[PDB]
Amino acid sequence: GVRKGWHEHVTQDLRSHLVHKLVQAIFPTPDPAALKDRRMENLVAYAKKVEGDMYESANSRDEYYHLLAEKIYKIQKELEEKRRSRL
Amino acid sequence: GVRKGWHEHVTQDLRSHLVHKLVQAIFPTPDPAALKDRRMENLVAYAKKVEGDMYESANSRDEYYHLLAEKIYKIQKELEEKRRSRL
Amino acid sequence: EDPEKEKRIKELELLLMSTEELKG
Amino acid sequence: EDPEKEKRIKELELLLMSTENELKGQ
Amino acid sequence: ASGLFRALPVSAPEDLLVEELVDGLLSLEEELKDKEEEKAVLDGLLSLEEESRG
Repeated sequence: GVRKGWHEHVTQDLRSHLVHKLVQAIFPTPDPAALKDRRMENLVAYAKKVEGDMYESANSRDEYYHLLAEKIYKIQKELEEKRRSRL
Repeated sequence: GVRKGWHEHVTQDLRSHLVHKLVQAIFPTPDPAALKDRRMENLVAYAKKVEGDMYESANSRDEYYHLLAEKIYKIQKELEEKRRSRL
Repeated sequence: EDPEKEKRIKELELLLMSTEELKG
Repeated sequence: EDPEKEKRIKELELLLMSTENELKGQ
Repeated sequence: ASGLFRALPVSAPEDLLVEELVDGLLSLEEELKDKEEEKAVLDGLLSLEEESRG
């Protein structure tokens, strides 16, 4: 739905922790020398753009979480299809 | 000018290859996921309409190539102006 | 198509909502 | 006013006309 | 009436066709750029897993 000014109740700290969740959900890893790699930094950069786009597309905080969850799901399925086609 | 019966020297394979040129000149793209897309199929269909129209409007083979070239130019120019004014 | 798509999406929704762990 | 208009039209005309020879091909 | 020679309004339909053509190609173009970024990111993650196979 539409909640006027819902951005005023979403702090920058929350968005940044949400960006971290998108990364963790797409590529779970206990930093085995991974956060420093270029390929992981490109993921963080793509995750910020996904969060940025859904932050403006959504019109309430419930839409925000909904669209993000559906975008993560679609990215996981894509990663999982490419991982299979390589077996 | 007018060159009677210039159609008798235009093979179907030439017209079909000319359509391929119109498409590539308007929207060159390596991505194979484009040839299947509906926005690309609308381009091939528009290219065949233009080629058909210029094949009947032109009255010589030199008019044929000239009009086709000007229609490609007008479309490229439109793409480039909306591409630069895009939000 | 995917029979668990609805299940996985709801699991993801909860994952994100639980971030609000910053002050709980 | 797009001074390269004439240039671009002629480049496209050559593009199209060069199809006649390349259909000789193999 | 001299409306017997009224020229046909053929210009609007033709402009509409070009407009939708150009809109689709710009739409396609943006979507293609984004789907290529995604491929590169995911290709980069798959090659990150393959390294950690031991």
